[PDB]
Amino acid sequence: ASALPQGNMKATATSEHPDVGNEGLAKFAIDGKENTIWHTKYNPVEELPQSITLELGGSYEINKFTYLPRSGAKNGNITKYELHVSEDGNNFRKISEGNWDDSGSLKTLKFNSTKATHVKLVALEGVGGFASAAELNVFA
Ligand SMILES: [Ca+2]
Ligand code: NA
Repeated sequence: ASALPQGNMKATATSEHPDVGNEGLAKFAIDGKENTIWHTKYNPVEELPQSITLELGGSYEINKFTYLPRSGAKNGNITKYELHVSEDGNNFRKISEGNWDDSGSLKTLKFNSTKATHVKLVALEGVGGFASAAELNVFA
């Protein structure tokens, strides 16, 4: 499986902090820059759950998803998640769920090959009551 080029993707989120330098637009989750993050809105706080959706630029049989947390600081490190896919951009189905430790470690989801044009990462819980992501990648 190979990471799909992020430049063919479009990221949208249910909440994003505006650009205050290196956070927190959704698009910052797929820019190839480890120092830039998506972060949920927090002037003032928009409470979880919140999600980020990646439009993949095509139809792919995907089988792996990686979540790279922000480096150093911990706010928004996602600790309870669901991963959903859509073949159409409209209807989403849950394909993975669980808990993640709050470290900055890469979190990797491996699942049975599934057709998707979109992937959605739902943050149910995250450090500080926020969600953030330095880099999201999707593999086919
Ligand atoms: Ca980034
Ligand atoms: Na779409």
